[PDB]
Amino acid sequence: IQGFLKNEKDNALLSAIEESRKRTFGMAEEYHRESMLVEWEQVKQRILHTLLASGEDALDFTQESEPSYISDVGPPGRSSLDNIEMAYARQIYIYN
Amino acid sequence: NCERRRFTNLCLDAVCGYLVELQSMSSSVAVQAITGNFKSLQAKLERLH
Amino acid sequence: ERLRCHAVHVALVLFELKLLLKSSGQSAQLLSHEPGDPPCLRRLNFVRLLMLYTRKFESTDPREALQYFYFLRDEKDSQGENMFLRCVSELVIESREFDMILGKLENDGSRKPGVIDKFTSDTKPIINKVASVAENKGLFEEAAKLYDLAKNADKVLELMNKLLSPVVPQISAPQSNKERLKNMALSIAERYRAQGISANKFVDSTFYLLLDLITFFDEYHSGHIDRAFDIIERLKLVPLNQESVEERVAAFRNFSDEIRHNLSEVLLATMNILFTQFKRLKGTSPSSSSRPQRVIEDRDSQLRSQARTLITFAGMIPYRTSGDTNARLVQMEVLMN
Amino acid sequence: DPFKLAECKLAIIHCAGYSDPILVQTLWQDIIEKELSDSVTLSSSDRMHALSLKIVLLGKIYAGTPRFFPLDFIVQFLEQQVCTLNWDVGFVIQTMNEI
Amino acid sequence: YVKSLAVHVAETEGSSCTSLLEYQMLVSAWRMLLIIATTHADIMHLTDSVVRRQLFLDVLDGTKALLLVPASVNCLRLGSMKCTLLLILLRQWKRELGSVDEILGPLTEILEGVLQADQQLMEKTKAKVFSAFITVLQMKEMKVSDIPQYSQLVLNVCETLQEEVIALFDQTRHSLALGSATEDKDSMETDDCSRSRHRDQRDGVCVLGLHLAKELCEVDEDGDSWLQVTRRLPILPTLLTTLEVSLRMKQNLHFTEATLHLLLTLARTQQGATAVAGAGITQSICLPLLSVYQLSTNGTAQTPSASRKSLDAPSWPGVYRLSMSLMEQLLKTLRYNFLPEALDFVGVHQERTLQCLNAVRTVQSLACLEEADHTVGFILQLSNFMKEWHFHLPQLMRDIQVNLGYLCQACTSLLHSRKMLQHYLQNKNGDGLPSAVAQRVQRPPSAASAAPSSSKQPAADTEASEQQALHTVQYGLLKILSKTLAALRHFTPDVCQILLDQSLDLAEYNFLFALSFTTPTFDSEVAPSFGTLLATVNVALNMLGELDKKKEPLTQAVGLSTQAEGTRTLKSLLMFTMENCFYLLISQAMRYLRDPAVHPRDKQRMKQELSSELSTLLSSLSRYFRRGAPSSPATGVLPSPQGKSTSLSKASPESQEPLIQLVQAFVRHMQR
Repeated sequence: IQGFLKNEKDNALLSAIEESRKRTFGMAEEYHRESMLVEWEQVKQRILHTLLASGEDALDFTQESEPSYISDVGPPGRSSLDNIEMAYARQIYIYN
Repeated sequence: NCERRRFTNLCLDAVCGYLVELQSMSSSVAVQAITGNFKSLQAKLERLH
Repeated sequence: ERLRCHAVHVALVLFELKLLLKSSGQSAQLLSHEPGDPPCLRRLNFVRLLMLYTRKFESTDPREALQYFYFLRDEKDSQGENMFLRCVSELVIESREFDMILGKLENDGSRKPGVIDKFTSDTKPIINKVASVAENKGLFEEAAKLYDLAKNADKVLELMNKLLSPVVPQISAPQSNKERLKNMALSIAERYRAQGISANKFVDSTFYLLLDLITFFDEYHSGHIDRAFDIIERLKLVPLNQESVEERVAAFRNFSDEIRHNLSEVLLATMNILFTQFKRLKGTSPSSSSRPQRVIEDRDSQLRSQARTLITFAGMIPYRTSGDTNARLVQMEVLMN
Repeated sequence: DPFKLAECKLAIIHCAGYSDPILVQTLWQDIIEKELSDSVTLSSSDRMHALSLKIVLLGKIYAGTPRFFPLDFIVQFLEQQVCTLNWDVGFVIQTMNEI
Repeated sequence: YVKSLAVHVAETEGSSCTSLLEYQMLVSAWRMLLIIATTHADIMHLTDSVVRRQLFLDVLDGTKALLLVPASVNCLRLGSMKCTLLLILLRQWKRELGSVDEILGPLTEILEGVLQADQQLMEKTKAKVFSAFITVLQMKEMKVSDIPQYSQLVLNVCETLQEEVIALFDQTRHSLALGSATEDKDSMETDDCSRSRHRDQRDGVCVLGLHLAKELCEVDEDGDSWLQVTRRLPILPTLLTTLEVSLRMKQNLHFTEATLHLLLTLARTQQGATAVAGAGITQSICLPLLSVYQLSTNGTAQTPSASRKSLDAPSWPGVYRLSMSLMEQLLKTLRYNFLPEALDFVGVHQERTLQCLNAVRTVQSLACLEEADHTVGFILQLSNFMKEWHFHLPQLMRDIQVNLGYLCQACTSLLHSRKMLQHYLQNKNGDGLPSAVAQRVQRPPSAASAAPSSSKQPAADTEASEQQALHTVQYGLLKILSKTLAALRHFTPDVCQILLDQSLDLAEYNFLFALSFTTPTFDSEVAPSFGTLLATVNVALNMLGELDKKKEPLTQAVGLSTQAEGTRTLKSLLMFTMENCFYLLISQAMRYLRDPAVHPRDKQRMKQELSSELSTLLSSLSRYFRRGAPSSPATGVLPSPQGKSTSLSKASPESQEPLIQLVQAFVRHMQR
């Protein structure tokens, strides 16, 4: 009876820490698990927004040209309206 | 900064309670004025949410 | 590549002649089909045509990027925001040409027009849109300059108080962040006091108290010390008789956090002022100081009463001054006996 | 007790950890009705300010440990005093904001 | 009577109350009778829940009256004895105490009485009161509106925790100064005094305070209430400094795990995550955590005493899994504002990261699958930052790409070979017999005889337990495979880019799958392939193809809700496994079909083999989705007595899912 009245002080302390740790492991893993699936459906909805704007297989090719980045060697300074875009921009000034 | 949106509900619900109480009272100039004050408060809390 | 300029100018022609079919949302591809049009037509995302063309010169030739965005004067999105106001706000935020595009304040607080004053009869909504996007980019000096340019007067002080707050106690060195923000704040204060401007009074009073605290710290850093006493006795951020501790211990709860974060170093400065006046008294040898000795005994007691009044005050503030600031105060009074 | 130092009695039981709610409420009444007693020579605005300072001071200490700051009793008693004395309706609201 | 007698004792201390021993005897006997009247309630006839609720409330008030007298050693002793009864009655009656409101008030008053009294006497009462609060909060979903004086309860608990965690810190530092204790392994004697209290116990005030702080954090939806208390108390720095020593020493296991549980709960909110990061979390875990899984190089006896304990048992691998789950959760919430700290952490834990990607190849135990899923989880949060990760760790990112590849091969071959999965579980659920030596051959028979008795049956519960373990292991392998396929996708250019963008570089992106169409073997050195990806889709289709077979109407069981939700989450997981697999298959197929070194013969082979098996797979997908996947359009098509329009239509049909359109478009493009 003294062992049993020691044991029921053990079950009256021990057990709710497992119910608490089962709550952390469950409410952390379920939050990783459902985030990972909520992250997904917008991939499907973005495929719909892309493919329903191009249609069935009717526009693609970006056209083939050279890449550029934050690298390399560019001495020419910077103004970037060329002779033709400056002539056009001047005609838009003469419009506005 | 997060509490404020939990609290503006409780303010509107409590102001609705006090306006039900006030509108049961005998409609003296004080009860009329305070019914105006609490509806003037309501009509600011309706922008704090 | 070599043809984008013609494709834009043909689209501008088709747009003003109202031939161009427009795609009904910002995010769409450059071409689209729409859920109501005949299947052998298409629509153009006219905004996305321009924002993929102006972006060749948005950072170099922004004067004329603004001309291409002026075709969006009539245009709107699904929220009802105007696409000229949007694209010009995005343009100014990366081109940084604030003075030229949006105009400037000159030293009297008149507004000098920019290039944008060709395209609207009021620039204030656009200048506040750019000031708000600058504020959301942490560009708080530029947002404050733009809020004065629009005369959204409270929002200028709501940024200047935050900019001055971690800077008030710093040493006023040439070209420093203190000396820049000090002369910017004084330039705003002179405009406001000359034009009769006053704001939300908690922001307005914080702005002047941070300015006068810069005079307290600079007249302390100059070594002119007795001047910094002659300032802090007027500012009343601290008690100097024990009779006034409760007055300050209440008033601290009504000061703004820009003032609260400065108070520990204002206490260390005020205590070093007292501790230096104490050293000046005990140094003024009775071989030459032709006063009645009681007019030294006087102030060997006054400066202890003031020093203990600042320690009782520090022990009654419900905000964390540091263990170092509090130990420095006690160490100074242990050295003031 | 032999001198009725209620502002010290409250500090003794706060430091001793011991909180009887009946003693604690009694000590806040001994304090509030003494600050109301001894201020009787002054005007209502001055006595509002004195009772504000007294309770805004002691409310820095004991409002960290609610066992020694029975807010609900202090608010009811101060408003029953405002309601009696004809002080302003902003009073106890300001006293608790400034705590 | 045992209520009023305990009030009378609190009303008569300070007098020479002569009958106090007989009063203690009656209170002791009533405690004994009531603990037997819960456990033997059938024999005591104690089956009225109204009488049980009175017995609880009379023990609650009758404890409160004794614990509000902090100067009385007599009332503290009697009150700590009744608090032991209260806690047993609470846990055994946690279905009949049908209101919580009446219990929380007197428990706060009991806590505040227990915080006015001797710490060394009342340790063994602080624990009981925290254990009561945890048990009470666990009975009902509650908010910060529902707990009387919540902000003072969190203060009182955090202040108590700062007694306990400092006393644990210096207890763990004096064990660092007192070198060489012995293993004094015999002393069979009974219950005397003064042998020292280990503060790391599951019943310890420190450990119960951490779990109570967790249950209270799971009630403050914004964190604005708890963050006011942790601006008063330096409790995060104090916890991290004691965690740091505990991890270095392999000491304080219940505290170490309970601290990681509180931190993992805090990392769920933007305010708790920024408070945990701003407290230095990475410094106090990253180097200390190396100790935990490090083996000593002195080799001796493996001890096989790993008998059937719960997976919820506190353990040093569990501390590593929670550390990985915490860095998965901090990086998910803070992103760029915890990205250096996550790169320092993956660089230091690089060996264990590469071990845990591979442990699934050799140790198919559920606790290993639970370590691998958090390891791949942290990697799935980190591979969003591929260019930052490639700049800092350009070795380990390729080594993880390769080992995620072998993990994809291992999980798909195990999930495909359901017999080999049961066989690997059976060959690791039975123990003890060695022999060797080889040879061969021939034959029986017969015969005698006879008799007699007796009869037991084999239990069907054994086959049920094997099959439940098999379904849990298949769910673990499916989570790991799904996180693996999503993490591998970030190491490939998007299908929208490598189709449409023709000046897109291909040197930034590796070949992650070999050009084979062989079904994946469970085989150590067979690199993953397009045959592995085609097998992953067939595995998911077969599992989805069993979940709509188990639909016959069994009746008359009651109590389980969670199986309905697991039958949802397993199906949305099975979709996510197929859909990342199709993204990888299309992106890597375009990565082979563009590349100038890949031979024209086997580019042509690739256009042929995938054009066949994507057509057979899409013929099977288009045979499933015609039944409706779990969705609002399928729910709108489901009516028939009700909900019909035009003639026999309901809502609108024929929303095809975009996966089926994308895989069609890619198959049409390979057929040119």
